[PDB]
Amino acid sequence: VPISPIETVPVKLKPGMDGPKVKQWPLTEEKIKALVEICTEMEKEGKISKIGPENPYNTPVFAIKKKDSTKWRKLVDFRELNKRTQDFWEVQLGIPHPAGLKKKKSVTVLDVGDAYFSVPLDEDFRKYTAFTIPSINNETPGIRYQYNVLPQGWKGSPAIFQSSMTKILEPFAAQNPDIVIYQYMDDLYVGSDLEIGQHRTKIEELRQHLLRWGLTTPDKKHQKEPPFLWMGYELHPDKWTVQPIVLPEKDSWTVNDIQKLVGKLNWASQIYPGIKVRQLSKLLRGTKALTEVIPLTEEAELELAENREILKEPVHGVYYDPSKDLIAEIQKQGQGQWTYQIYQEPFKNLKTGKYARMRGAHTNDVKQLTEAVQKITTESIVIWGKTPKFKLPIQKETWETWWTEYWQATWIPEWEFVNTPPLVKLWYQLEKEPIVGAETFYVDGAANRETKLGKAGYVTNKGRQKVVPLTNTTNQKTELQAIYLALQDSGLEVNIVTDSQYALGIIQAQPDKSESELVNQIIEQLIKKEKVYLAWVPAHKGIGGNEQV
Amino acid sequence: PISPIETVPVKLKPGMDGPKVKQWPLTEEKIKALVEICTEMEKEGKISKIGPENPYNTPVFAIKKKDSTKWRKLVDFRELNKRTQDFWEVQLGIPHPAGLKKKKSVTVLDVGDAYFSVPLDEDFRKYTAFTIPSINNETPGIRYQYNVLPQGWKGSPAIFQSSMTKILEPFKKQNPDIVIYQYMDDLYVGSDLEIGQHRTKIEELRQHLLRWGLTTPMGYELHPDKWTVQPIVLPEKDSWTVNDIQKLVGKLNWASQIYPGIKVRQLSKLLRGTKALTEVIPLTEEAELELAENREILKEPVHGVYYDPSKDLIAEIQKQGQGQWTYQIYQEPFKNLKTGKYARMRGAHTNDVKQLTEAVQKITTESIVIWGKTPKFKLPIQKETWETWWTEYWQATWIPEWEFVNTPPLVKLWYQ
Ligand SMILES: N#C/C=C/c1cc(Br)cc(Oc2ccc(Cl)cc2OCCn2ccc(=O)[nH]c2=O)c1
Repeated sequence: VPISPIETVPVKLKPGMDGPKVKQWPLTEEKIKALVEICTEMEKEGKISKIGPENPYNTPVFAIKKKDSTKWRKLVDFRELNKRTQDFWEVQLGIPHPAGLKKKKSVTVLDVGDAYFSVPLDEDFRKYTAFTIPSINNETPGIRYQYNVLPQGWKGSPAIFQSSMTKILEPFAAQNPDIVIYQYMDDLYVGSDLEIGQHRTKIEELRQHLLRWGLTTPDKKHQKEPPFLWMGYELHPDKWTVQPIVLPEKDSWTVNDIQKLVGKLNWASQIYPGIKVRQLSKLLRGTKALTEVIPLTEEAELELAENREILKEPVHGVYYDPSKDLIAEIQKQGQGQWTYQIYQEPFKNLKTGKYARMRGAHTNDVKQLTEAVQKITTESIVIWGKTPKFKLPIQKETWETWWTEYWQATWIPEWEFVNTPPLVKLWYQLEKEPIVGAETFYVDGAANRETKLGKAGYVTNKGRQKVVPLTNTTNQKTELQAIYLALQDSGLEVNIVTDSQYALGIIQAQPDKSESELVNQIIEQLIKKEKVYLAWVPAHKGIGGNEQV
Repeated sequence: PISPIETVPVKLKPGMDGPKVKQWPLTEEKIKALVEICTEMEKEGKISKIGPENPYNTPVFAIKKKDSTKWRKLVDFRELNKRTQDFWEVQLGIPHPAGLKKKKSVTVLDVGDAYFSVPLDEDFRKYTAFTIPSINNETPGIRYQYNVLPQGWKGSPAIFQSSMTKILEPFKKQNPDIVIYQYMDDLYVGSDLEIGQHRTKIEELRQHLLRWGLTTPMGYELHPDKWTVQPIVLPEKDSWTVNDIQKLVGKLNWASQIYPGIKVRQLSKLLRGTKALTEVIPLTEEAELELAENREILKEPVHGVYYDPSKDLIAEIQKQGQGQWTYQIYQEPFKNLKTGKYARMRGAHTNDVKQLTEAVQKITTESIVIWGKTPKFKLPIQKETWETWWTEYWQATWIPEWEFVNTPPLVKLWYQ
């Protein structure tokens, strides 16, 4: 009989809000008896108290039959009360990551039954919890109750129970500092490096302690032999991995299917090196609907194929050893795609992960590498409470010549060069100064913003002039294609001069890759060249210029 | 400790609840530091552990004091400030002296410890709640709320106002030539005295406060009479190419928006015809005349630019390279209240984030001196990067508001 001698947490309603009033007279003459029995058995345990109709409040109560029919369960709808009660501290927004756990010699898992019913509820609040089982009929008043403990489904049950459990544990943790206890919901995960016998002992002591506090634990041993299928994980004594991930096979795919697909793939990516979600996620730009069918692309099909190839052979993670160094390694994959592995040991990976940029049109490799490093820094701080040693496929000359002249401020930790091609490099560098005697193209271009027709053209110093007609183009794409034009018609050394701040914007940032085909072409031309100098002049200011209307 | 009168009643702006801001993840080192610090502050009854019934949270960080090995705890009260202090700005507000920026020297003192003497209004305490985060969500964080006046909350200097005025009163009357302005936890003391003499007066004030029970844990020395809006400089060169004149005309075109008078019309005629970029060009009479128009009109600042206390202060920083940075503080575009530059060393220590942090702190301090308020920054850094590494170099008790700008095209060229 789990009653409690515990300090209650005071609870108030949201200011200006009274208690919930909702009523159900009819039906369910079968289940009403189950409600009678359940409530009588719940009264003897002091969990609920029958109340005189002094004009208190009311909420619905339904008795639902459990499957595999054996016993009945009682469900209450507290949504109204939950709507009117105050706000509490978030119990958990996070989850602990197995890669951060410390390897232990013994791990016991206890689950406390009637967790919420074992914690008393604040007195002044108890009137708001009043629910009333209806009576069959004839206009005979239903039997009124109210909760003496944390009601199930109530807004403040998880937080308050977490607190109560924490305090209940507080003395024991001090009495036995050599073992470690984790709280997750009902579950207590205990572990120790001491003798198996000592372990069994300590566990039993804690069990009887909780039982003295009114918290029941599994009576036959501790049960729960490893694995240990927990929160979508397989926890082995020396190893950790992910519960099996089933990738289906379909003729037609919908938004829901692609979303669950990229979900399972994301969940896989932590322990499985090589996972690529890019094209599949690009298919999710079709978010307009849910059940809408989305035809797969070739790239997406190959992505899912490669993922299937990766998943077919199981691989495992290793636990954390604070007495060992923390290392992180980043390797390049594909278009906008990067992968990393965090490990303390050469063949033993703590975890893996991926990084890709969903926002912005044009970005280079050094930048993406930096961003990956950042993501891993954050992730490692959250998981292990520190920042690892990075080992990167980039020369120091490269990055030094990068973060020096990059307009944005950036910082990266101690990192060691590793040679495992492709190595991140600068495919081209714009000149900071013009080129002597080399042909200087003056470029311009425009478009009618209605007819959507445009022209891109150049006039050089040597006298060369050209105008290329362009259909279905806007004013920006023209002034980019003017730079393109001047690139393809020029020798290995060229001074291009434009009035477009947009084009200068794109070029000066020196992207190695973009999703714009024109910008990709311009990039290819820039790589193929030797010395390119882009220069800017104010539009319509009457310098040498190109005037073609 | 005992309260002279009952705790000062502190309410919240009507229709506004307490800050729910989440706690940033921390490194094990900083967590342990905050755990020692908070254990000690709890031992001193300065703070108290709280229950699940306190939904409010404001973040905590671990930053060092000056150069020392002592870990200090910094609370970001910016949200709680926005909520409770906007009408604690009017009600208890400390007016800003306009003479602090005109004095030849200014020193800053950290008086914040004083706030630990005064108890905090009970009803309000729930709003000061914070959390020390566990590594890897292995445990829920440790939750305290402030029993006394917390540092960084701007309600604290407002409540302690009267007491500070008391303690300062004799020193003030004995020294009529000294300007004293409290912003947050800092005392800003200006004077026209010689440096040594200024330091004498400062040490005097320090010891005075010290024997009144106010502890104040070479130093921070400001010289606001060197502060002025920095002009635009057009290059000085012996031989000029076509490109140099292009950049000249461009920078002049952008600058012509700030100052109307200047015109480049005579400098364009030397670029007449389609020139090669590296073609060397001489300097004619008219173009040089318009350069004489160029340099003398850019050394005298704009008119009609006035500070609006209602509008926020906006600070933009651009990285010019080699440790150098530049900045502009202004309310409305094309109008500039303050303009400047900053130079760190050539390295052997510093990195981008460090230099930017020191820069932001400098600029904020200047703004505190001049307008009595902190500017809102547009930062040339990736959000996650700053949010990770900013606490490292942060030596100050306050924090400014900030956002992150991704797109300067040409401006790095124009402000150098
Ligand atoms: N349901 C279910 C189980 C879920 C569960 C969830 C968490 Br969070 C922790 C946990 O066990 C541990 C508890 C405390 C400590 Cl200090 C380490 C642990 O693992 C250390 C590594 N380890 C993990 C399991 C095992 O058998 N042996 C072992 O050394 C179990």
